[PDB]
Amino acid sequence: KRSRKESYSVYVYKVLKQVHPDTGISSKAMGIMNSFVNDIFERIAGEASRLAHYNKRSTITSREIQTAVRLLLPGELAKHAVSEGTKAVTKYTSA
Amino acid sequence: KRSRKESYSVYVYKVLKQVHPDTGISSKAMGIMNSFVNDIFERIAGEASRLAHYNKRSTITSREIQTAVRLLLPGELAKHAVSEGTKAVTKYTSA
Amino acid sequence: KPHRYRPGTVALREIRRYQKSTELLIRKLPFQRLVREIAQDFKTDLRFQSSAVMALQEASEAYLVGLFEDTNLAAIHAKRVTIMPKDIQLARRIRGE
Amino acid sequence: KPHRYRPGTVALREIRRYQKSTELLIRKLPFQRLVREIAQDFKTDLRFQSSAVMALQEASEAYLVGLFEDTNLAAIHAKRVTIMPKDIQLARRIRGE
Amino acid sequence: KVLRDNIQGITKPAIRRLARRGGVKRISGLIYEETRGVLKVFLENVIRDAVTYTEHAKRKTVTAMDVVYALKRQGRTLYGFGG
Amino acid sequence: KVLRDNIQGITKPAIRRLARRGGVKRISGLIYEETRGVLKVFLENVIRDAVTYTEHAKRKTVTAMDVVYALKRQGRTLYGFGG
Amino acid sequence: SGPPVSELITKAVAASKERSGVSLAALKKALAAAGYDVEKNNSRIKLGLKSLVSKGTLVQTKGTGASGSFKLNKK
Amino acid sequence: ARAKAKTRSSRAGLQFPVGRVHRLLRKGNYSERVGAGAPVYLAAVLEYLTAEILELAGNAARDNKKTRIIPRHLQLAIRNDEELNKLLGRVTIAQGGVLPNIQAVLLPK
Amino acid sequence: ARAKAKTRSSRAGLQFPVGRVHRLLRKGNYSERVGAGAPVYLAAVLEYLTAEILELAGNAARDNKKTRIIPRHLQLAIRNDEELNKLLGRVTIAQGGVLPNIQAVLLPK
DNA sequence: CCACTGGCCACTGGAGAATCCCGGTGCCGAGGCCGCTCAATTGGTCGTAGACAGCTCTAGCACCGCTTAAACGCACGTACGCGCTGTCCCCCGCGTTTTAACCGCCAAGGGGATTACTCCCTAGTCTCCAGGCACGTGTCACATATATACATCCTGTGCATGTAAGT
DNA sequence: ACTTACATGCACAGGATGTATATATGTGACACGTGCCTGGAGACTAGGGAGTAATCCCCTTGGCGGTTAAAACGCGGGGGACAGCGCGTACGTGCGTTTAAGCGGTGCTAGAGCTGTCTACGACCAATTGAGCGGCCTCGGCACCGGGATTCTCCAGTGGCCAGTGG
Repeated sequence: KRSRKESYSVYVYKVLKQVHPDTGISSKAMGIMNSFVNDIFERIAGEASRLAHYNKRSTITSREIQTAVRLLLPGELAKHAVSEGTKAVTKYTSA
Repeated sequence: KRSRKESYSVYVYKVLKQVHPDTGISSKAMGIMNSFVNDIFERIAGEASRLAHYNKRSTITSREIQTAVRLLLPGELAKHAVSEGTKAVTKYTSA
Repeated sequence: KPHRYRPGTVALREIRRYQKSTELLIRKLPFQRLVREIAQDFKTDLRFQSSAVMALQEASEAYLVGLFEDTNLAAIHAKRVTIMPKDIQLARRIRGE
Repeated sequence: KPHRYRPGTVALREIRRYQKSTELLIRKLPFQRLVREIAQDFKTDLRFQSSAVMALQEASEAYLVGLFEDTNLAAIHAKRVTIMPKDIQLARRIRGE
Repeated sequence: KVLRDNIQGITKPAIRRLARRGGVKRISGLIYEETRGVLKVFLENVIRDAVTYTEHAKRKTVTAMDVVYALKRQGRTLYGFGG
Repeated sequence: KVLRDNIQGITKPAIRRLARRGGVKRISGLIYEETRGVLKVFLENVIRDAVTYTEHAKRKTVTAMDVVYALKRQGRTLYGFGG
Repeated sequence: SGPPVSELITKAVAASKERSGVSLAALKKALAAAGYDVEKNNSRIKLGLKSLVSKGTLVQTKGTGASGSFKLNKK
Repeated sequence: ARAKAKTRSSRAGLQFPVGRVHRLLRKGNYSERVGAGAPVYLAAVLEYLTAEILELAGNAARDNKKTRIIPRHLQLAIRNDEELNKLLGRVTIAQGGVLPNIQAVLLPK
Repeated sequence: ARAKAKTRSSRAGLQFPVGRVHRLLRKGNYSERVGAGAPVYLAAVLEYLTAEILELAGNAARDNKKTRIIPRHLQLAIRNDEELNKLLGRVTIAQGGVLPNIQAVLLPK
């Protein structure tokens, strides 16, 4: 028996099942999606951590996260992401 | 009452004098130097942190430091930097 | 007959002048006026460190001047000495802009 | 009389085909021969994942094909359709190397 | 207090001077407008990043170090301003 | 064991195929050698970094992860091989 | 229909008597100003000028073929 | 007497694991402390971004009449949205090829 | 009772503060742990690079017949070295200007 | 002088060919189930990071008054893009010969990968002191100004040369 | 076919200008002394990540036969690169003018920034589970193959048009 390799396959698989219940996925393109998610996560956490250093903050909070989103992601995509993230934060605020 | 701000003015001043006793400097040229020092420091630090990330390393040792110096520094600058750092490690090992 | 230099001779003379120079080519006051104007577009009542506008000044002029030697490369590659805009959006698009 | 197309027509058909296609255009085994040749120039007895070789291959051809549209824009910039290497050196210099 | 036509502030011989530092000896009359467009677009990019830093700093006065962050976030590193 | 000339293994039809995917109509013969030089120079630029990662991992076998680290170090990020 | 273009070319070179021969662009503008469909007859005017050179009735000043300057003969 | 455990993704109504994201943030050495809502926000914006890119990929596949997403569909989707394109301008795609582009000057008369 | 405090920069025989850069590495959040010789090695390579650029700047200022270096000298030093230029191709110097550089095709005759 | 005739150009239809499109067909990745396990979750706690208020002071914003430097603008010229043509040769393309790439099949073993183990080093804490930083001060490298000296660029002008008119 | 007069080109002298260069002078920014305090060193410890040894197995390397598709070579031809000629126009350069930037000075204050507080929040840790990952089986989407339709290219045939030429 070998070591578990953590993957993003099942979650994005569920996501594609809401947005396209009909279609399929190729596994290497699925790995492309995993690399995409890991890469943009690495970026966004990068400027988030740097910004937390710049304002001398010990804790990574969602305010600099949305700052980082509109730092990287352009325009209407940024404000859309702001909308869904904001409503999700309110939902988790209401638990 | 003021607060202390940290810079490299005394150390770079010592370095410039021991390479050139006769040569001066302007203050905003020292600002350029401080920006240089912080820039290459953050480059090498982010690279070393990512090296520790890739090797799942908890502790930043000099091996990944010299690795990243070999990685970023073009040409003979890399070899001279490795030599100088090795010498400094040698004296600090003896001290 | 009044003195007059031929075309280019002057132009290369200030080419040498502005290459040996390090100093500012734009008047700073309309630059701060323009910066305040365009910053008003994103947010109202903005205040400005003078050094911040200065850093904007060299950053902008360095960006555009780098585009100018790139435009020189484009024009001489097209065997010309006179530039056209198509040089500039060519250089930007190869830069990915 | 044997059939023959006019020049460029067949060529444009391979632009259509290869822009339609997605696969690697070079033979993999001479490529990995080159890879082991260059790797030996750094340190001996280096061993390779095949996927690593494929990643090197696709990244290499991606950088090259990017240089190819750069060269195309350079050639049509000089009002030409035949490329000469000066286009490629200009493309490298605007790209920053 | 309102500003409307400050893109005309980059004067015509100033653009000529910028070309001379770029080493151009001959410029067309059709160059100034798209140079104005390129420079402005670059400016809204950088000031947008800087102001995003600024309301993250929760200040209404922008600082040079935030400008340093805004320029380096696309890799256009400038020295001598607290960087 | 040793290898002396594999850069000529980048065949003329392969270069032409890359040109067709680049959309090139007409190609001079002098494109070929400089193209080989540019591509190989890119190759040691990336593979030096990749091998430095590999002995950094204390390995004598080069993995795709080292390739990925080296390439996105040079700002040439590739998907499909990470993980 | 109208007259053939050869004497039209001779009138084009005879209009000016510049000290050098008339250029091809100037004679094209001359046939445009006098009135002629110059756009579809570029081959026609080029063959006419080359023929008129080859007879020696016109002598080409500087260029070769259709290029350069074209002047009248000695007599 | 412990209550039934939900997941933070379920509490936020999201698909990506908030717990795994939070663990990767903690072990990613970005700050020694992590706010509670920040990985929730991050998972939400990630789910959004994957949603539009998957939707464009599915539209490309439907246009290419294949029921399975291929990397060529990914390339054709990602290059045709200019904000996402210059977002990933320095990002290279596996087996993507290029957009079909011929210059009109290269085209014959 | 205790040994007199001796500086680690003197132990490496260097000018840059080992303790300061060690503190910066610890509080820069690059890892939770760091070896002792790594900031020594970093201080050495930093001191080497500063020595190189200061030698080049002093040579430039001497060629400029100036006792005190200026960022024009820094620009001239940083661009006339190919390795330093590849180090800082994407880095701009405030009031450094550019290299005196004209194309030969732009020259008369 | 006119009509007969020959060269040149544009249009067009037909033939060929390459590709798009329709079925069939076997096949192997996609996907879905299952079994395990380990990491998210629950819950509680404790320390502490940042929010919040409140004072301070400083630098930026605003206004104005001179004060040139520079922008603008006009005007005239000449240098340059550029359009056309002519010419030459270089490379697209298509066929023929070659060859090595590839598949696939098998052998072998080399090193990455995984687990255990024990220990070398380093985060952490306490104490103490000293070196760098804010700040004051002074002082000479250099900016600025002015007077010479040379470089250089442009243009008249005398001499050399090819070509038209007279003999 | 020769000799003589005239347009053209070219090298040089000189002058006008711009740029360097020498010298005097203030000045303020660089450099250097000072108090200090906080951040770096000293010493000890907990413990834990990490070096190292053992194993295994799997993934990489080497080799061997067949095949063919891809590569190499040759011919050739046309079309594209490029040189040159002319031509118009559109900036380069110079001078007058406007004006606007800029420098100096003054007043305001609002907000940047420091400081105390405290508390909401988040790290740390024992329990536990179910969500998620490794492995396995199946199948149907899809790659590949084969046949016909379609659409695109090209070129030979034909009509129109202009000019030479002979009756």
